[PDB]
Amino acid sequence: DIQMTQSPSSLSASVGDRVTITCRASQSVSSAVAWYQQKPGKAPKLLIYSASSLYSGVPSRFSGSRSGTDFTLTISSLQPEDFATYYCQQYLYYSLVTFGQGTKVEIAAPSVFIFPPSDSQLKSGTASVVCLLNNFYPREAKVQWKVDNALQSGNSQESVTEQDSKDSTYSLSSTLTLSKADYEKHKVYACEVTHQGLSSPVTKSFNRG
Amino acid sequence: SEVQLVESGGGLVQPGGSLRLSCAASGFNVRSFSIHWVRQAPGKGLEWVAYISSSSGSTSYADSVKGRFTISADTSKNTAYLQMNSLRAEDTAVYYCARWGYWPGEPWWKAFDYWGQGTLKGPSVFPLAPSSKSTSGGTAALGCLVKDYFPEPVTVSWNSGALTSGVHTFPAVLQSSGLYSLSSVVTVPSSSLGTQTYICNVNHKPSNTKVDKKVEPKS
Amino acid sequence: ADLEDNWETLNDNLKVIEKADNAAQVKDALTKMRAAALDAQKATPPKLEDKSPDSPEMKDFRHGFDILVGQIDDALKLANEGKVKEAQAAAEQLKTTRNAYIQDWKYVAMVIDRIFLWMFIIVCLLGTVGLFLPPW
Repeated sequence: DIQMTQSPSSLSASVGDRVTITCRASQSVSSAVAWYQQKPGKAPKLLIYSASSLYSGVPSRFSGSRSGTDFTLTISSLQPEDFATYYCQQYLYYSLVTFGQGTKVEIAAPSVFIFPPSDSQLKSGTASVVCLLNNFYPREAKVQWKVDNALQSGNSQESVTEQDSKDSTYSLSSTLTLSKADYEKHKVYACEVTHQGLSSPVTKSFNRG
Repeated sequence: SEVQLVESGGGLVQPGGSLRLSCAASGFNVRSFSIHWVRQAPGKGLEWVAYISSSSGSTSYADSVKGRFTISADTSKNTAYLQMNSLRAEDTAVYYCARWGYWPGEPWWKAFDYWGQGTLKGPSVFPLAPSSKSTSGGTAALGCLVKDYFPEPVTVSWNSGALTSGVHTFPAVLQSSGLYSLSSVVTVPSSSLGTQTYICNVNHKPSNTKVDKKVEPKS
Repeated sequence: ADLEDNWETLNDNLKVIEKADNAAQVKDALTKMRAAALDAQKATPPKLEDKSPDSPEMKDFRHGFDILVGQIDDALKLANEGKVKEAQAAAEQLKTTRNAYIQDWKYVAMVIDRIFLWMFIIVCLLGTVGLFLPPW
């Protein structure tokens, strides 16, 4: 087919600044590139049809440019209402329509909290304890569960979201799942966080009962 | 005055089975417009499924869906019917129906632009209480945990859509049993904990489950 | 781009689809035939260089390439069907539609005019030297 090489897959850049998005087609397409802003989860919208022309109802800070094989979406004043997973896309013939892989722009120690399991969870036979890290940047961290000064391995999971709509940060949930017998044989539950922006690895604890 | 396109029929296919999707196109005709169908596999970019040209009935399937997919349309009440046989969990996607005009003209150059609202064992949701050692007039965290649902995902809302400030929902991580689970948290000022109640509302559409659960601080 | 550079891809891709083997050999050369056709449609022929965009022949140029992509459009959806016959048999009208836009005698009577002035000035100068030179 006619593949479409996005550059980049994601980027991270400032408020108001000029941001370039390039795409190179893999063989000759005449003028048929459409560029799409893709918001988190809603209806997608068309920015650029016929590779340089604005859609009827799109702001004129964005523009497009064809130059042979090079197709480039230019963002002059990238406002805070403008971050997305952007798309070059060919529209040569209806059965050979290919997209781009996307261009993902998004527009301080993170607060920590702990969350014990409830009694209706404890009646079912499972014990799920949550350590939560909000509003941190960048993505690297060290979250460690401490059960009566002992280290665990392989029985916890982590979940990391996308960068935000306002301030491009991260949020993390570390979930430790155990049985009810392993919850009742021990008493102290703590989660500790090591991070670059925080001066000390913070430990937050609770006791059973 | 607007062209609008409504996507429906979303649910579960029994494993191995078939299902028919419906797109109702309100406001405009279908006999002078090709109608395409495009999905989004989640966490990824974009990936086109199939099309039908309703000027002659004719359709083109991708190399993923040849032998397995069959589209027709009704031109009376402006509807599109897409036939899905022997599916997979990489079909578990956001499905949109789409418009395209015909050659010649500027409406050929008008691409895909009318993109719809999209279609996609039952879960258990458990409340996540703030601690009693929170600071007076500061910042407290609360939430709800959804687990054990086939298939992925759930949709989580707060106070029937009245709260959009400070929400953080998460992508789900697969457990050892083949099951999915996530958590959803809200940061709040601590002075409104004894005045305003906070209810998580979780929907899981193939299991047809609606669940509301309130959260309170512990004592 | 250029008009005749697109016909440098449109000529050699037109003669390959006629007796070809498989359905992708129709389909790869038809993607070369469509994508060069729209870029030539944006262009300007050189004998009609000095006019307006809304001239009556320039629209008749620009709807005259709608016929050719529309007669690309006959053999497009048959080439999804795997028919080795019906692709090339419906694409025999492409050579007639290259004939209708050939848009050249008034330029070529400058080119044959100018080379004889650099041929007869050789003979008229060296002919007089070819007479008078052994007596002097």
